[PDB]
Amino acid sequence: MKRTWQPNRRKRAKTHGFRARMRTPGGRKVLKRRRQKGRWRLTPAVRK
Amino acid sequence: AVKKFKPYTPSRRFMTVADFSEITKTEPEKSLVKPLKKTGGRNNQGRITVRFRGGGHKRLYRIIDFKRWDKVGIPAKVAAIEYDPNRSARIALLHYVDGEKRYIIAPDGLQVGQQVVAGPDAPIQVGNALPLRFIPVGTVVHAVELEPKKGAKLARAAGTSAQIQGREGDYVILRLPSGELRKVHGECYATVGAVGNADHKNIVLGKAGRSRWLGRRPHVRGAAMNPVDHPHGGGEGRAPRGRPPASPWGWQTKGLKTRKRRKPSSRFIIARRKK
RNA sequence: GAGCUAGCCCUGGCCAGGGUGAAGCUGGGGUGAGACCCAGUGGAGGCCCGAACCGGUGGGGGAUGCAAACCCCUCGGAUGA
RNA sequence: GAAUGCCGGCAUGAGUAACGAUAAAGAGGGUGAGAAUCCCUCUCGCCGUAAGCCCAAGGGUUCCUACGCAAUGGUCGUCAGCGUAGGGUUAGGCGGGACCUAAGGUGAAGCCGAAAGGCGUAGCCGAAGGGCAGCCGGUUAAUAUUCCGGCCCUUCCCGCAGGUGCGAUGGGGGGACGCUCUAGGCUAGGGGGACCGGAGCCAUGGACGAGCCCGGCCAGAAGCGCAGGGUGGGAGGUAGGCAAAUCCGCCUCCCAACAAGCUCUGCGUGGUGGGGAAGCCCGGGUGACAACCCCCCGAAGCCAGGGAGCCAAGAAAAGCCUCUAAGCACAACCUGCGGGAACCCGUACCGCAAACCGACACAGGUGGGCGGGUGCAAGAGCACUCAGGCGCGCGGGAGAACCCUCGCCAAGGAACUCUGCAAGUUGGCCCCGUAACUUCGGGAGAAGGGGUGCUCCCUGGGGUGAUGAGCCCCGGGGAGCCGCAGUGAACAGGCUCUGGCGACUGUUUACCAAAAACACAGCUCUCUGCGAACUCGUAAGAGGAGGUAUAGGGAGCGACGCUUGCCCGGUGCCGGAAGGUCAAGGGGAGGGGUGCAAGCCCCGAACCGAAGCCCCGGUGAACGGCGGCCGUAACUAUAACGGUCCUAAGGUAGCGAAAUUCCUUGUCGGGUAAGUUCCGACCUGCACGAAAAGCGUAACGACCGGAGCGCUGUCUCGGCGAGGGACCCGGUGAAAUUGAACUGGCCGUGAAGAUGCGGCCUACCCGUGGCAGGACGAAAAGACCCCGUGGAGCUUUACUGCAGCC
RNA sequence: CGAUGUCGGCUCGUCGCAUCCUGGGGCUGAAGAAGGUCCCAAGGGUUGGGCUGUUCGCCCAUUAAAGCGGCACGCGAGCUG
RNA sequence: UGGGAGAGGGUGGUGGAAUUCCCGGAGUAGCGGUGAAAUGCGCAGAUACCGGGAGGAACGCCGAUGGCGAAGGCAGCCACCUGGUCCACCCGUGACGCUGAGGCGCGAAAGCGUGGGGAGCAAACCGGAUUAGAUACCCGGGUAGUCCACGCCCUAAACG
RNA sequence: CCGAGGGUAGGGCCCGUGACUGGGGCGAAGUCGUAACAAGGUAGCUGUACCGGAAGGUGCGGCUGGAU
Ligand SMILES: [Mg+2]
Ligand SMILES: [Mg+2]
Ligand SMILES: [Mg+2]
Ligand SMILES: [Mg+2]
Ligand SMILES: [Mg+2]
Ligand SMILES: [Mg+2]
Ligand SMILES: [Mg+2]
Ligand SMILES: [Mg+2]
Ligand SMILES: [Mg+2]
Ligand SMILES: [Mg+2]
Ligand SMILES: [Mg+2]
Ligand SMILES: [Mg+2]
Ligand SMILES: [Mg+2]
Ligand SMILES: [Mg+2]
Ligand SMILES: [Mg+2]
Ligand SMILES: [Mg+2]
Ligand SMILES: [Mg+2]
Ligand SMILES: [Mg+2]
Ligand SMILES: [Mg+2]
Ligand SMILES: [Mg+2]
Ligand SMILES: [Mg+2]
Ligand SMILES: [Mg+2]
Ligand SMILES: [Mg+2]
Ligand SMILES: [Mg+2]
Ligand SMILES: [Mg+2]
Ligand SMILES: [Mg+2]
Ligand SMILES: [Mg+2]
Ligand SMILES: [Mg+2]
Ligand SMILES: [Mg+2]
Ligand SMILES: [Mg+2]
Ligand SMILES: [Mg+2]
Ligand SMILES: [Mg+2]
Ligand SMILES: [Mg+2]
Ligand SMILES: [Mg+2]
Ligand SMILES: [Mg+2]
Ligand SMILES: [Mg+2]
Ligand SMILES: [Mg+2]
Ligand SMILES: [Mg+2]
Ligand SMILES: [Mg+2]
Ligand SMILES: [Mg+2]
Ligand SMILES: [Mg+2]
Ligand SMILES: [Mg+2]
Ligand SMILES: [Mg+2]
Ligand SMILES: [Mg+2]
Ligand SMILES: [Mg+2]
Ligand SMILES: [Mg+2]
Ligand SMILES: [Mg+2]
Ligand SMILES: [Mg+2]
Ligand SMILES: [Mg+2]
Ligand SMILES: [Mg+2]
Ligand SMILES: [Mg+2]
Ligand SMILES: [Mg+2]
Ligand SMILES: [Mg+2]
Ligand SMILES: [Mg+2]
Ligand SMILES: [Mg+2]
Ligand SMILES: [Mg+2]
Ligand SMILES: [Mg+2]
Ligand SMILES: [Mg+2]
Ligand SMILES: [Mg+2]
Ligand SMILES: [Mg+2]
Ligand SMILES: [Mg+2]
Ligand SMILES: [Mg+2]
Ligand SMILES: [Mg+2]
Ligand SMILES: [Mg+2]
Ligand SMILES: [Mg+2]
Ligand SMILES: [Mg+2]
Ligand SMILES: [Mg+2]
Ligand SMILES: [Mg+2]
Ligand SMILES: [Mg+2]
Ligand SMILES: [Mg+2]
Ligand SMILES: [Mg+2]
Ligand SMILES: [Mg+2]
Ligand SMILES: [Mg+2]
Ligand SMILES: [Mg+2]
Ligand SMILES: [Mg+2]
Ligand SMILES: [Mg+2]
Ligand SMILES: [Mg+2]
Ligand SMILES: [Mg+2]
Ligand SMILES: [Mg+2]
Ligand SMILES: [Mg+2]
Ligand SMILES: [Mg+2]
Ligand SMILES: [Mg+2]
Ligand SMILES: [Mg+2]
Ligand SMILES: [Mg+2]
Ligand SMILES: [Mg+2]
Ligand SMILES: [Mg+2]
Ligand SMILES: [Mg+2]
Ligand SMILES: [Mg+2]
Ligand SMILES: [Mg+2]
Ligand SMILES: [Mg+2]
Ligand SMILES: [Mg+2]
Ligand SMILES: [Mg+2]
Ligand SMILES: [Mg+2]
Ligand SMILES: [Mg+2]
Ligand SMILES: [Mg+2]
Ligand SMILES: [Mg+2]
Ligand SMILES: [Mg+2]
Ligand SMILES: [Mg+2]
Ligand SMILES: [Mg+2]
Ligand SMILES: [Mg+2]
Ligand SMILES: [Mg+2]
Ligand SMILES: [Mg+2]
Ligand SMILES: [Mg+2]
Ligand SMILES: [Mg+2]
Ligand SMILES: [Mg+2]
Ligand SMILES: [Mg+2]
Ligand SMILES: [Mg+2]
Ligand SMILES: [Mg+2]
Ligand SMILES: [Mg+2]
Ligand SMILES: [Mg+2]
Ligand SMILES: [Mg+2]
Ligand SMILES: [Mg+2]
Ligand SMILES: [Mg+2]
Ligand SMILES: [Mg+2]
Ligand SMILES: [Mg+2]
Ligand SMILES: [Mg+2]
Ligand SMILES: [Mg+2]
Ligand SMILES: [Mg+2]
Ligand SMILES: [Mg+2]
Ligand SMILES: [Mg+2]
Ligand SMILES: [Mg+2]
Ligand SMILES: [Mg+2]
Ligand SMILES: [Mg+2]
Ligand SMILES: [Mg+2]
Ligand SMILES: [Mg+2]
Ligand SMILES: [Mg+2]
Ligand SMILES: [Mg+2]
Ligand SMILES: [Mg+2]
Ligand SMILES: [Mg+2]
Ligand SMILES: [Mg+2]
Ligand SMILES: [Mg+2]
Ligand SMILES: [Mg+2]
Ligand SMILES: [Mg+2]
Ligand SMILES: [Mg+2]
Ligand SMILES: [Mg+2]
Ligand SMILES: [Mg+2]
Ligand SMILES: [Mg+2]
Ligand SMILES: [Mg+2]
Ligand SMILES: [Mg+2]
Ligand SMILES: [Mg+2]
Ligand SMILES: [Mg+2]
Ligand SMILES: [Mg+2]
Ligand SMILES: [Mg+2]
Ligand SMILES: [Mg+2]
Ligand SMILES: [Mg+2]
Ligand SMILES: [Mg+2]
Ligand SMILES: [Mg+2]
Ligand SMILES: [Mg+2]
Ligand SMILES: [Mg+2]
Ligand SMILES: [Mg+2]
Ligand SMILES: [Mg+2]
Ligand SMILES: [Mg+2]
Ligand SMILES: [Mg+2]
Ligand SMILES: [Mg+2]
Ligand SMILES: [Mg+2]
Ligand SMILES: [Mg+2]
Ligand SMILES: [Mg+2]
Ligand SMILES: [Mg+2]
Ligand SMILES: [Mg+2]
Ligand SMILES: [Mg+2]
Ligand SMILES: [Mg+2]
Ligand SMILES: [Mg+2]
Ligand SMILES: [Mg+2]
Ligand SMILES: [Mg+2]
Ligand SMILES: [Mg+2]
Ligand SMILES: [Mg+2]
Ligand SMILES: [Mg+2]
Ligand SMILES: [Mg+2]
Ligand SMILES: [Mg+2]
Ligand SMILES: [Mg+2]
Ligand SMILES: [Mg+2]
Ligand SMILES: [Mg+2]
Ligand SMILES: [Mg+2]
Ligand SMILES: [Mg+2]
Ligand SMILES: [Mg+2]
Ligand SMILES: [Mg+2]
Ligand SMILES: [Mg+2]
Ligand SMILES: [Mg+2]
Ligand SMILES: [Mg+2]
Ligand SMILES: [Mg+2]
Ligand SMILES: [Mg+2]
Ligand SMILES: [Mg+2]
Ligand SMILES: [Mg+2]
Ligand SMILES: [Mg+2]
Ligand SMILES: [Mg+2]
Ligand SMILES: [Mg+2]
Ligand SMILES: [Mg+2]
Ligand SMILES: [Mg+2]
Ligand SMILES: [Mg+2]
Ligand SMILES: [Mg+2]
Ligand SMILES: [Mg+2]
Ligand SMILES: [Mg+2]
Ligand SMILES: [Mg+2]
Ligand SMILES: [Mg+2]
Ligand SMILES: [Mg+2]
Ligand SMILES: [Mg+2]
Ligand SMILES: [Mg+2]
Ligand SMILES: [Mg+2]
Ligand SMILES: [Mg+2]
Ligand SMILES: [Mg+2]
Ligand SMILES: [Mg+2]
Ligand SMILES: [Mg+2]
Ligand SMILES: [Mg+2]
Ligand SMILES: [Mg+2]
Ligand SMILES: [Mg+2]
Ligand SMILES: [Mg+2]
Ligand SMILES: [Mg+2]
Ligand SMILES: [Mg+2]
Ligand SMILES: [Mg+2]
Ligand SMILES: [Mg+2]
Ligand SMILES: [Mg+2]
Ligand SMILES: [Mg+2]
Ligand SMILES: [Mg+2]
Ligand SMILES: [Mg+2]
Ligand SMILES: [Mg+2]
Ligand SMILES: [Mg+2]
Ligand SMILES: [Mg+2]
Ligand SMILES: [Mg+2]
Ligand SMILES: [Mg+2]
Ligand SMILES: [Mg+2]
Ligand SMILES: [Mg+2]
Ligand SMILES: [Mg+2]
Ligand SMILES: [Mg+2]
Ligand SMILES: [Mg+2]
Ligand SMILES: [Mg+2]
Ligand SMILES: [Mg+2]
Ligand SMILES: [Mg+2]
Ligand SMILES: [Mg+2]
Ligand SMILES: [Mg+2]
Ligand SMILES: [Mg+2]
Ligand SMILES: [Mg+2]
Ligand SMILES: [Mg+2]
Ligand SMILES: [Mg+2]
Ligand SMILES: [Mg+2]
Ligand SMILES: [Mg+2]
Ligand SMILES: [Mg+2]
Ligand SMILES: [Mg+2]
Ligand SMILES: [Mg+2]
Ligand SMILES: [Mg+2]
Ligand SMILES: [Mg+2]
Ligand SMILES: [Mg+2]
Ligand SMILES: [Mg+2]
Ligand SMILES: [Mg+2]
Ligand SMILES: [Mg+2]
Ligand SMILES: [Mg+2]
Ligand SMILES: [Mg+2]
Ligand SMILES: [Mg+2]
Ligand SMILES: [Mg+2]
Ligand SMILES: [Mg+2]
Ligand SMILES: [Mg+2]
Ligand SMILES: [Mg+2]
Ligand SMILES: [Mg+2]
Ligand SMILES: [Mg+2]
Ligand SMILES: [Mg+2]
Ligand SMILES: [Mg+2]
Ligand SMILES: [Mg+2]
Ligand SMILES: [Mg+2]
Ligand SMILES: [Mg+2]
Ligand SMILES: [Mg+2]
Ligand SMILES: [Mg+2]
Ligand SMILES: [Mg+2]
Ligand SMILES: [Mg+2]
Ligand SMILES: [Mg+2]
Ligand SMILES: [Mg+2]
Ligand SMILES: [Mg+2]
């Protein structure tokens, strides 16, 4: 049956992307915390 | 004259349709339509603020001239009477000798090929618009402005009208469609005659689908819900209201008056509606 | 977090085939004129039968599954909310 | 040493279950250390509205070639979507961008908010919508509308010639639209040909034939032909299209008009360029100088912005055309031609799946297009089959129980059972025929029955031609033939009578409930005069609605028919300028502290002072409510009638042992041999009753009752048979569970149900297939119950606040 | 209560005997035949339907008879539901 | 052919009196009602009086024992459209007539459907009286309806 | 071939009968009131509608077959 993950590159970039995170106060805190933890990827990798 | 169907489906047994007899043109004037932005009852926050709305037939907005004092003295020929999906009245295409074309809402008895005109000098004839102070007492009017130059607000739905009852200073007294008696400024414009399509009220939709075409989504009773949802929610089995019948938001809904008490327009309202 | 799900908004797409035969129209009858009757034409409908498609009624299987909802048989809708 | 402790390791179950669709395999040859599993050949089977082909998502080298087999692959492996390496993706015309706008997002101006931020007309962004110029064939191991070949085309720049008042982000036109049905002419695709081309074949009894088998086209500028789309022309007036305008709009006159004309598209033809089968030889050569024609069927595609009907009345903006403004008019623009210029990104491969979503090479999920032939009435249904693709990554045997899926059955025929659950029966088409009742539509495929193949003869009409033959379509009549049986296989209703509930089609607890529940047209109450009421938000701002009482919000009821009684004392709501009560504030009689003092400071009576509450009315499709006792009539029984207590007032019509009835299987009637169910009645209704509607109602229902006919392995009552497992051998090899175990019966005992204690009995050691009585067997720190001054959802005339409103 | 699945049915039994039948008896208000009552006796047997979820019970048609109880109100790692 | 009378019919307009309600004024202790009363209304200012407004229905006098129509039935006034009928002339047609089963149309009131309207009245209903009682007669309230449009119903002491 | 009839299925009409139910006629020796006949104590009757233990009442319109 139809499962929950229905990948869509535009949806992924527009929802979790770098520019979405930089728009809001909450999103910038995400990047700050991910940079502070040392994450190799700050935002989900999506092709485009 | 409303038209019936033979009962060849269960819904056609009672379904009725307007006869569309006054209609002489089946396409709108291209320069006078614009897209009507559908809301689904949602506001600029994306929240539903009017329940049970959406899914109706696509419609274009016909631009209606609700001023007419725009063009005092300039007569116009009634070129056509057309269907308007955005209102219960029909609409009338006017060809001004100016060359400008405009829509008004179609009065009762309006005739294609007759002329109409607006202004303090206009004859007292169906379709003409004049300031209230120049229309004689007893005349029934429609498309009445409530304040000078703010546009027609009153008596615009199919079959409705207001009647001039008297004069008092700068103001005239009208009996509004609701039966309310109200002072309206004499410089407010009105159109003589009642709004047409008076058989509108006698239409029987006939089936649930017909409400859906109109963008009316099903309305679910408070008594059909749960206590999280509605004052009338819950109870084992059916339940009577068990309290004063209330809205989803808790306020009472049988009799409780809701007009704001200290409203400035109260000085201009003579008698509240009676029925 | 609405890439699942619910509602709405914008813009596209899909619905084999068969059946029933509303209004209207035309002709004939009828009448003072009519209503109306018959025939033909017509092609309406949350109309009918039935695939795609959407479902999930009853039973059987499965039950450390093929599957954290599946399989078989049967069954509902299928121009419409 | 224990915490169902934590991490790791390793056991048991066990060589056990299983190895993932029951579409299916066999042999020969090759390779190799090794072969059921890799390659090749032949035979067999499966799909073929796919299990084939194309595209979009998503995936991201999985593509091609060489080398390789540790692991991955449910076995094997020499193979591979795996390991290593090398190679592979070519565009002005395909898709996106240097174009347009949609919802929506963002956002000059502007508005709002403690901060963060929230809005916001224009503008901008935003596509699978609009717009825009490439078709056929060849080539690679692997790309091709991209390379090549042929024939076409677009934009930009510059130049030449001719033409014109040129010129725009401004004005106007246009772009530009629904649903259903549909005409004409075509194309795609398909069938046939005694005609054209072709390698060959004559078998096994016959056939050298109008034999069999194979193929008989594709693209193509200008021109031309056919079919369609679009569009009236001239002049005069002009105050409207936020400037201007010769444009457009409006008025008037002339002419033209279902014509033509101009224009545009489709189709055909067309210089030219291609393709080209079976068979046979080793993807390639040959066939071949291949032929490339006629007839029929024919779209849902094209002409298209076609036509008609209907109501629910069906985007925008740019490209384009036209108008003019600044300007500029040696410019500029238009047309023709010529030369030059033409960027960025994608392009492999999988793509109904072993490469996407499901932890797996997972029987599940995944949008668009093509989807041949024959027959069955039609069809994308069903059977078979083409092209093409597969046999589903463990096999080999055996022929037990039992399980699954399947076939048949004597006599009986629902006797089964909670229930005909399940399975039979029926089954398509044509003809005949068809009841109560009904809202006149229906009920209806009611029911029930007849026909159905093939052969010969005669004949009717239509389509295509030409009017004829041919082809194709729809018929009619007569005479025959065969079988148990002619929708001969596959696909394809069992029916009827009668209740309850819901009017109806719809909707729902994704994943235990599809219903009588929700919704629904329709009915009623009520609010709302527009900066509406109401909703969301602190606000600005939004929805309502670019709507205006025939409208919008809230509530109940729920098609329709006939109806909807009595009670306003309590609660609610509505009305009430009196009166009572009423906070801040006003007022300041009188009193107090302190100071020598003027003075400062404090308390404080009358009186004035809102909503609210009290009070007076109204109001039921507002919350709700709608009695009891005694007596009485020619026999009894009962009580129309009287009396009395109470109440705000005492239940009307209709219905009633009911989806409501306790006593209850009430009583009577019906049906049955027999009826706690069912149907019809009665009425002492424990405890119906009128919009939480009452009583009915045609039609409808995968709803829940009761009955009959038909038919059956449901049953008496079981038997046989088939395949997939179970079983045996080779390969691979889990699991929950497990204090340790050397783990029998009885009668007792024991914390009250003992393999484990006592007595007695019985018992050689160890497995394999089976069955489930026990191990108070497993699983889940009981889906009940209580306890905890544990938690959470919900309610209200519990308490206390808050928003909101007054 | 870190779970002992709970009515009825089906299937499969096995046991007790306070015996329904069949076998053996005594008493009788036992003429016979048929009964009544008690005693011995558990070897075997103890039907098919209608109603209802029913256990039970009532009813139909039979029968030699249509027994009553226990086994976690026997039996859901056996089925039903 | 020429005249006549008439509440004959249909449509659209339109006038005044009176009732009720609302507004402004003025005023106060009752009003109303009956056989007599009470309920009701009224100091929250009623009744009575004046001015203004709104709205529905019916048309005083004329009016008669009158007129018209087939019957039902028709009454302010104006206009339009339209029926029947009488008289005079004795001009035209030349028995073209009478009746009329069926059919068709009309048909008071009440009632019904959809939608308006709603002042007065008033079934049902509530209350006060009366009375032995009083589901009545009388009184105070009061919803259908009475009125308009369209469609039904088709009855009557539809009687002379 | 037709064919008595038999079988299957579905309709139409008539008769008898039925738990129960509706009113009617008669009986008369009862209970309740007194609706009509007199102005019958509210003139009567009437079509229709709504209502009431019952006769009946009321509304709307009609008749006189109404006393004074
Ligand atoms: Mg998706
Ligand atoms: Mg995407
Ligand atoms: Mg996308
Ligand atoms: Mg997206
Ligand atoms: Mg982003
Ligand atoms: Mg990481
Ligand atoms: Mg790094
Ligand atoms: Mg992130
Ligand atoms: Mg009709
Ligand atoms: Mg109808
Ligand atoms: Mg019709
Ligand atoms: Mg119906
Ligand atoms: Mg119509
Ligand atoms: Mg109209
Ligand atoms: Mg009309
Ligand atoms: Mg249109
Ligand atoms: Mg426009
Ligand atoms: Mg708009
Ligand atoms: Mg809008
Ligand atoms: Mg927005
Ligand atoms: Mg937002
Ligand atoms: Mg709302
Ligand atoms: Mg909504
Ligand atoms: Mg709509
Ligand atoms: Mg309209
Ligand atoms: Mg003023
Ligand atoms: Mg209308
Ligand atoms: Mg409506
Ligand atoms: Mg509604
Ligand atoms: Mg609802
Ligand atoms: Mg609920
Ligand atoms: Mg919630
Ligand atoms: Mg709450
Ligand atoms: Mg609540
Ligand atoms: Mg409640
Ligand atoms: Mg309740
Ligand atoms: Mg409830
Ligand atoms: Mg209840
Ligand atoms: Mg409930
Ligand atoms: Mg409920
Ligand atoms: Mg309910
Ligand atoms: Mg109920
Ligand atoms: Mg209630
Ligand atoms: Mg309740
Ligand atoms: Mg309550
Ligand atoms: Mg409020
Ligand atoms: Mg105002
Ligand atoms: Mg669209
Ligand atoms: Mg369809
Ligand atoms: Mg027809
Ligand atoms: Mg027509
Ligand atoms: Mg249908
Ligand atoms: Mg349908
Ligand atoms: Mg199912
Ligand atoms: Mg079944
Ligand atoms: Mg089965
Ligand atoms: Mg099962
Ligand atoms: Mg499981
Ligand atoms: Mg499961
Ligand atoms: Mg399945
Ligand atoms: Mg299936
Ligand atoms: Mg089916
Ligand atoms: Mg169907
Ligand atoms: Mg269909
Ligand atoms: Mg249809
Ligand atoms: Mg449908
Ligand atoms: Mg639709
Ligand atoms: Mg320890
Ligand atoms: Mg453990
Ligand atoms: Mg453990
Ligand atoms: Mg542990
Ligand atoms: Mg651990
Ligand atoms: Mg192990
Ligand atoms: Mg073994
Ligand atoms: Mg084992
Ligand atoms: Mg497995
Ligand atoms: Mg398996
Ligand atoms: Mg091998
Ligand atoms: Mg090997
Ligand atoms: Mg091979
Ligand atoms: Mg991946
Ligand atoms: Mg490749
Ligand atoms: Mg590779
Ligand atoms: Mg390997
Ligand atoms: Mg290996
Ligand atoms: Mg190896
Ligand atoms: Mg492996
Ligand atoms: Mg391996
Ligand atoms: Mg595997
Ligand atoms: Mg090797
Ligand atoms: Mg592989
Ligand atoms: Mg290479
Ligand atoms: Mg190119
Ligand atoms: Mg550029
Ligand atoms: Mg843009
Ligand atoms: Mg863009
Ligand atoms: Mg695009
Ligand atoms: Mg392109
Ligand atoms: Mg081309
Ligand atoms: Mg390549
Ligand atoms: Mg448009
Ligand atoms: Mg479009
Ligand atoms: Mg449609
Ligand atoms: Mg072609
Ligand atoms: Mg063909
Ligand atoms: Mg031979
Ligand atoms: Mg031939
Ligand atoms: Mg042609
Ligand atoms: Mg001008
Ligand atoms: Mg062409
Ligand atoms: Mg070739
Ligand atoms: Mg089609
Ligand atoms: Mg409409
Ligand atoms: Mg726009
Ligand atoms: Mg200049
Ligand atoms: Mg030019
Ligand atoms: Mg560039
Ligand atoms: Mg490529
Ligand atoms: Mg699939
Ligand atoms: Mg596909
Ligand atoms: Mg594939
Ligand atoms: Mg994979
Ligand atoms: Mg596999
Ligand atoms: Mg798969
Ligand atoms: Mg094909
Ligand atoms: Mg067939
Ligand atoms: Mg067929
Ligand atoms: Mg099928
Ligand atoms: Mg074939
Ligand atoms: Mg296989
Ligand atoms: Mg396999
Ligand atoms: Mg064996
Ligand atoms: Mg199978
Ligand atoms: Mg048998
Ligand atoms: Mg039988
Ligand atoms: Mg039988
Ligand atoms: Mg049954
Ligand atoms: Mg069949
Ligand atoms: Mg019948
Ligand atoms: Mg009928
Ligand atoms: Mg029907
Ligand atoms: Mg039949
Ligand atoms: Mg039937
Ligand atoms: Mg044959
Ligand atoms: Mg088949
Ligand atoms: Mg069927
Ligand atoms: Mg029936
Ligand atoms: Mg019912
Ligand atoms: Mg239903
Ligand atoms: Mg329901
Ligand atoms: Mg109903
Ligand atoms: Mg309903
Ligand atoms: Mg329904
Ligand atoms: Mg449907
Ligand atoms: Mg659930
Ligand atoms: Mg569920
Ligand atoms: Mg889920
Ligand atoms: Mg669930
Ligand atoms: Mg769940
Ligand atoms: Mg289920
Ligand atoms: Mg469910
Ligand atoms: Mg529901
Ligand atoms: Mg419902
Ligand atoms: Mg109703
Ligand atoms: Mg709020
Ligand atoms: Mg705003
Ligand atoms: Mg708006
Ligand atoms: Mg708005
Ligand atoms: Mg509105
Ligand atoms: Mg009826
Ligand atoms: Mg009563
Ligand atoms: Mg009350
Ligand atoms: Mg009250
Ligand atoms: Mg009272
Ligand atoms: Mg209360
Ligand atoms: Mg109040
Ligand atoms: Mg006073
Ligand atoms: Mg003092
Ligand atoms: Mg002192
Ligand atoms: Mg106060
Ligand atoms: Mg009411
Ligand atoms: Mg109460
Ligand atoms: Mg209530
Ligand atoms: Mg007595
Ligand atoms: Mg009863
Ligand atoms: Mg009973
Ligand atoms: Mg009942
Ligand atoms: Mg009850
Ligand atoms: Mg009880
Ligand atoms: Mg009972
Ligand atoms: Mg009981
Ligand atoms: Mg009984
Ligand atoms: Mg039963
Ligand atoms: Mg009783
Ligand atoms: Mg309720
Ligand atoms: Mg009922
Ligand atoms: Mg249903
Ligand atoms: Mg159902
Ligand atoms: Mg069997
Ligand atoms: Mg067999
Ligand atoms: Mg077998
Ligand atoms: Mg076998
Ligand atoms: Mg040991
Ligand atoms: Mg024990
Ligand atoms: Mg023990
Ligand atoms: Mg023991
Ligand atoms: Mg032992
Ligand atoms: Mg020991
Ligand atoms: Mg011991
Ligand atoms: Mg021992
Ligand atoms: Mg022993
Ligand atoms: Mg065991
Ligand atoms: Mg077992
Ligand atoms: Mg044990
Ligand atoms: Mg146990
Ligand atoms: Mg637990
Ligand atoms: Mg725990
Ligand atoms: Mg516990
Ligand atoms: Mg517990
Ligand atoms: Mg639970
Ligand atoms: Mg407890
Ligand atoms: Mg406590
Ligand atoms: Mg709590
Ligand atoms: Mg326990
Ligand atoms: Mg445990
Ligand atoms: Mg346990
Ligand atoms: Mg015995
Ligand atoms: Mg004897
Ligand atoms: Mg003895
Ligand atoms: Mg024995
Ligand atoms: Mg024994
Ligand atoms: Mg029983
Ligand atoms: Mg019993
Ligand atoms: Mg009994
Ligand atoms: Mg016997
Ligand atoms: Mg015996
Ligand atoms: Mg026992
Ligand atoms: Mg017990
Ligand atoms: Mg017990
Ligand atoms: Mg037990
Ligand atoms: Mg048991
Ligand atoms: Mg079980
Ligand atoms: Mg059990
Ligand atoms: Mg167990
Ligand atoms: Mg067991
Ligand atoms: Mg008079
Ligand atoms: Mg003469
Ligand atoms: Mg009448
Ligand atoms: Mg009347
Ligand atoms: Mg009436
Ligand atoms: Mg009395
Ligand atoms: Mg009234
Ligand atoms: Mg009434
Ligand atoms: Mg009424
Ligand atoms: Mg008379
Ligand atoms: Mg016969
Ligand atoms: Mg015979
Ligand atoms: Mg009387
Ligand atoms: Mg009397
Ligand atoms: Mg009298
Ligand atoms: Mg009565
Ligand atoms: Mg009484
Ligand atoms: Mg009365
Ligand atoms: Mg009369
Ligand atoms: Mg007399």
